Amino acid sequence: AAFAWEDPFLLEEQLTEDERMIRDSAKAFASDVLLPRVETDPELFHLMGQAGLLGVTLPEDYGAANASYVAYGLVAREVERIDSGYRSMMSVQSSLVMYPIYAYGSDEQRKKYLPGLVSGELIGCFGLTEPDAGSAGMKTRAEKIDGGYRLSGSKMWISNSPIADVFVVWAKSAAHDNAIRGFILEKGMKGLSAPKIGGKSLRASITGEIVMDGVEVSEDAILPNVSGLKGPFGCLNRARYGISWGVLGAAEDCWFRARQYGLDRKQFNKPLAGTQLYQKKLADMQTEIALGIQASLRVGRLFDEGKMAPEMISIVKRNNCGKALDIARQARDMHGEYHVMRHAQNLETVNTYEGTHDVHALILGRAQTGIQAFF
Amino acid sequence: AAFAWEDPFLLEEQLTEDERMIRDSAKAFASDVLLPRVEKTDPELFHLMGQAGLLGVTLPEDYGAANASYVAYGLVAREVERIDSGYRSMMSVQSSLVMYPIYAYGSDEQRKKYLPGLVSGELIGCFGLTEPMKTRAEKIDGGYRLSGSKMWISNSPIADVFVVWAKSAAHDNAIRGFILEKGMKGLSAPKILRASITGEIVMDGVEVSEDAILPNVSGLKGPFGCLNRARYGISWGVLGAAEDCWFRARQYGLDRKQFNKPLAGTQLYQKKLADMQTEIALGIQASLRVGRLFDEGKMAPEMISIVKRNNCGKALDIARQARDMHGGHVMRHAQNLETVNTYEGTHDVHALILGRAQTGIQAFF
Amino acid sequence: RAAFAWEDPFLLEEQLTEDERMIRDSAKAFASDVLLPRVEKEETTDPELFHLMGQAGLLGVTLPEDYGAANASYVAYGLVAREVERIDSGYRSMMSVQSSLVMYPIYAYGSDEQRKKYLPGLVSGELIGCFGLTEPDPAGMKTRAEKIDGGYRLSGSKMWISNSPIADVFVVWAKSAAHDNAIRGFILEKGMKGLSAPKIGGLRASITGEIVMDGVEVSEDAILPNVSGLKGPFGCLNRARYGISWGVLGAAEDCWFRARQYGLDRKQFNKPLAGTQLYQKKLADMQTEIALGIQASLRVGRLFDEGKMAPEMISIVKRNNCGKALDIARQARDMHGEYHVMRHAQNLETVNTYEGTHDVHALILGRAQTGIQAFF
Amino acid sequence: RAAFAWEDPFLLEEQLTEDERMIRDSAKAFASDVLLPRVEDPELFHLMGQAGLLGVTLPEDYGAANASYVAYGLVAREVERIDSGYRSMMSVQSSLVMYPIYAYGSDEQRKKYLPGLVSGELIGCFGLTEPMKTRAEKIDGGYRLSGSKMWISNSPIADVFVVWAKSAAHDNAIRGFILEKGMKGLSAPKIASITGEIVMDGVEVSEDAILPNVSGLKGPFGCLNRARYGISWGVLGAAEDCWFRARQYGLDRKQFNKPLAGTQLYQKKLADMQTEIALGIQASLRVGRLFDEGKMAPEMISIVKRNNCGKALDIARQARDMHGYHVMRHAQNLETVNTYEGTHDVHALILGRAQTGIQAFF
Repeated sequence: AAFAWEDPFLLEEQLTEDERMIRDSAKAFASDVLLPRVETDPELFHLMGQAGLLGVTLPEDYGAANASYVAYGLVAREVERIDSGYRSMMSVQSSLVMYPIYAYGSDEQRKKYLPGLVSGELIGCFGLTEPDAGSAGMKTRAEKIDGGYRLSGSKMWISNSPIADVFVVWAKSAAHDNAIRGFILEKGMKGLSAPKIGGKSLRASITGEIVMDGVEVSEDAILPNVSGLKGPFGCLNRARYGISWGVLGAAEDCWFRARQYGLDRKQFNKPLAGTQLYQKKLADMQTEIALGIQASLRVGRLFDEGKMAPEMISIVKRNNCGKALDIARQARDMHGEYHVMRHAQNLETVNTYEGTHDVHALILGRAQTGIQAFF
Repeated sequence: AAFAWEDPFLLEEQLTEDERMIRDSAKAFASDVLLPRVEKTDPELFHLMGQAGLLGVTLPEDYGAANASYVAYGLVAREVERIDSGYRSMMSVQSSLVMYPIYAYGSDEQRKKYLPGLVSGELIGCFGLTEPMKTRAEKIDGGYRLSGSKMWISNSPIADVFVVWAKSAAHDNAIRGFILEKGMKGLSAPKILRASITGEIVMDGVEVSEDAILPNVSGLKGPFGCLNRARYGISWGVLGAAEDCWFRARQYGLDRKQFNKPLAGTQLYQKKLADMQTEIALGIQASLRVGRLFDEGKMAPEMISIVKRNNCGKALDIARQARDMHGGHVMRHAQNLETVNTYEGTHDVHALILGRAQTGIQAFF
Repeated sequence: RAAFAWEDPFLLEEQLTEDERMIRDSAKAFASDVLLPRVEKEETTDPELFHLMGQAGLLGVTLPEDYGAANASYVAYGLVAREVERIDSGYRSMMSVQSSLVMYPIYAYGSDEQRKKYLPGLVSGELIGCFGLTEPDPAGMKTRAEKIDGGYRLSGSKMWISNSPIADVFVVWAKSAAHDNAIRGFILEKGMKGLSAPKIGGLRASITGEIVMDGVEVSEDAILPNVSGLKGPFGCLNRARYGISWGVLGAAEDCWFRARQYGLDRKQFNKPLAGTQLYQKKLADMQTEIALGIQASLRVGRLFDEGKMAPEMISIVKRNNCGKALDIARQARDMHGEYHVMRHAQNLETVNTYEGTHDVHALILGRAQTGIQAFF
Repeated sequence: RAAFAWEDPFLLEEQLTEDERMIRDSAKAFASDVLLPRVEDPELFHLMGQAGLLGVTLPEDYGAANASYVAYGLVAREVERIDSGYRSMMSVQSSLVMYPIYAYGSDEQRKKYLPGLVSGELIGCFGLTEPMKTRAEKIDGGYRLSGSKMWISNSPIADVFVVWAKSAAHDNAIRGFILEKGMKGLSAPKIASITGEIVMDGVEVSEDAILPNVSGLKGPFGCLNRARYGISWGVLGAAEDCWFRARQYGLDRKQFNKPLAGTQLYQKKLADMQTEIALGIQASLRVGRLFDEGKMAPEMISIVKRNNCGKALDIARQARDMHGYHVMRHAQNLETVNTYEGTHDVHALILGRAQTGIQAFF
């Protein structure tokens, strides 16, 4: 019976036609547009959007693909296959910016921003973390004023803020009894600045601040349909879901390169991949990627059924980032060449962010036992 | 949203209603019948399993079988090995190594004669392949004469039915399957995990009629199909033992105090619990997918190497980790899984199978 | 090229004194001639084996010749454990208890009267001893010693005590009322009136029990004069753990050698198992980890003799060597895709657990680096 | 009770001689004054040489320190503690160039070349690996060498070239030859150190350019054996640096109002780092002592090179993963170091063959 080593459990037959088509467009884009680059740009967002690869889960009313969370996962996978930096562009734009505008925003808000964000003509950022640390009891405040709000505070380490047109900012809103509310800020607004931050960590990325020096907005700039940490965390959860898929694509790329390198490199008149030690490693890569894909797929399906719980995402994010990083390192060690080293460097960064390996462990730990072990 | 830590990915909602019933049935049996035995080798236990309807669950209702999925076969293995691997081992042999070749490769006569007795558990089978192949079957007037000795055969000393593989001279020395019965002349089966017995199959010119050969299979493909199905069952079964270990380690950690805090309130303990949950959840989705592929008629043996190698390894790691968490049933499971990781076949052999399927080069020698 | 012994990669043999090598050969002869025939035939308590070890001179090797002890180094003590656990952990456990938990405190903390009375019999193995610290509940110890006219009266219950039911000599730790409830050591004997040692319900050559003291009255000379506080018993434990760090290397080596020899004898595809890359890599790890473990235990042994041992050192070798040894026995077990490997592997699981777990020793080391306790 | 130094658990300090401790402290001061500002150049060879850190095991007759192999290791450790590139400079210069000149060379070859290599006024490189095809034809009054070596560390800045070639008339036996920068057929195009080729287009040398006291792979292998030994010591230095950084970082960053290093998970990792580093140090130390006793066997080097490179790389990786600049640098360095001079698996198969008598390479 037929066995596809590159697709052990036949993912291909678990996908809809739309999912396969949308992945194909993602793969063509990655090979034709992303790959030549790897062998930060606002035009690259516009290219991604025009390819229809931004906010794929959003309604056609905004020029989106109206696709499943599974399809979103497939897209991340095809893109991070090229580079995690490119996948990161999509995590921010789609899960951190368009999702909260769509899910928590008004129809006026949906109509103004989403079409521009989907196309990549508008660039967005997500302002939650503040200079203090990872400490949430945030200091950014939104004072109620005649006809709206006045925002004061600083967001720090914000992805794409120095090139953002759209700012989704979380702040304790006076007038909501200090509840955390989401606000949409635009680039030209008075007292709003997004300075870049120094230092070299991923490709195609830029980090900066959001400085709000008494930024005045009307009342329709607040996101009406959400309150509390539930809001930003919903975004983070969806980003992590996409990441759990993306790292599988980079993992695969390392696996395929490790395999091909071992077929191409000869020693004692046989390919390296003709030896047990080498084959054993290829077998472990194949296995872990196959397990990871089935888990993320399952989570995507639950997403679409509306039965996703954030703890599920902790499992696939922690497992897949861990396993993908291990695969990238093993692939690296099997050589001695560049692309495998690049994915590996990327995955070290990816494994760190959006909750560390150990933090997701303790989240799952608390969910099993009812006891928190964070402190 | 609701989260079930014991079923993170909601396996319960991926199963058919038929699958849910058979699992509930398997769960009731393991609890009402198996667990008391282990907590307080038997031909009567076969009859009990058969009477509970848990043997050859994938077989047609024509033989008194459940006519269920390969997924349902896995769920049964999982509920049974949850008590002990020995009880699951009984099923592996009977269902996948004995009933499967008789049904899949056999004639209507052979199906009608043997399967009902095997399904009910009134009849016991064994699988004769491995030797100390040299076993040969000479063509004789009106049938065959079998000579040779099979070794390390599960349940052979208590078996009524013998599925024996032999090079048939009447075919171009090709590997054929033959059904031998306990009362036959040249046939003897000397004895050599819980509820298990191994022995030999000694054939001193055992003469059988022409109706005793399985007509519809030839070559190593025949016995291999049986092993593959047994390995599929095992990949599901070890997850049940894995779960039992995970659940016990969790509960022990809630019950046992150290420094006026439960063990399970500590980071090191929780990380280990998180790993258990993760690997079992990954292993289940994998076995489930392979099971679904079985039913679609799309199983490739290399798929089984993936889930068998992975789930046996990860299940062994979990049982080992759970054992170490009992510092100061888990010992039973942990010891059992060490045996299970070893047989049909080892971790490294399945790795080299996958290695060869990826590269086109065999690395066994 | 230059000579290489795969069986001894770093030439331990040239790091040992002649006396250390002689006592090891002695331990090795005892293990093969007396212990090895036993493991090949289990759940039987046999008090005479203590006498056999003692007569072979393997009990209290670090102790003075005045008691008939070998007056050997702590390195030699380690070598003996290794030669002994190589056969079975239970037999090494006999010596840990007898030498480090019973003879060490009587010798180190006891009077000359106590040294003279108890040590010679314990060295020869005519007396069996046990060590009483742990209670069902070590600072909030409930076992107490009331001051009474002419001595002490001990009452309380010790739990999980090795060899207590076959023991003649009892080293018991208790809160002494007359010493403002400070923890003191007492030597109790088998015949005393309120003393019993019931076996507990449910390793080889090991027997566990309680020490029940129902008002056991002893004279004033039964207390260990030269020690107070937990420093005392903790000092005995540390020496036992040092011995284990060596011992597990013996069981690990036994597994390493059996996995190697099995791979040479068993053929597959008309080639030896040990001719394949995967099998040899496993052999490579065993050799590597055993050789590191030995240099570590040896160094600590040398620091013991210089009087420069610190307990954290022992946490390092005990945790590492128990862990690495268990992994070797497991890998050896799994490579036998049979009886002796399986026996060692089961033993090392228990050994890894007792006398401080892997995680416990990590947090001891963690605390020693950071000054922050992470236990609770 | 007795004192415990978590930074030095088995008291390495008390296992070293006075000379070894002094040479270590001198190496440490050098690395700190000179190397550390750089990580935060042909002249750098001269600086190292003036510090007396090149060819540390060699006789004082060449201006060398005449120290032990333990000291050589200690120096590598202090140097790689800053950066692996700088240790690699010493590995080549000391073990791949000066050693074969000293061990396999004529007295004339020693007197001519060694003082300059010791001082760092001369730079050497080691020519064995190719893209054996390099040959040395017998010619009237000497030899003619033809071929190209690739991935040779420091070849484009080298004054001295130790090249191995199949020498016709020996017959095609591997012999060692000393080549100089100014020579006719010699060119070294480039491809914290620098690699290039050694292109030999019929380079003609006299009969005194051959290393007389060696033949066969024993020659080049003795050199690699010594470099790898140095490496097994050096990576322990990058490893410690990562460990100390991980610890100090865990003490400095608070989370949930407690330092990270106050948690069990963080502490377990520190215990693993501490433990593996202590084991690696005791091993490399034992091997150094065996070198000095003249009892080194190459399989010993396989054990420590493979183990310490593997274990240091894991420590570096774990340290990086714990930083939720210098740790990232070491980690990238150690991955290359674990790759070169024999991979982990090759040393496993080297040890495997020595146990079984069976080769599993093919």
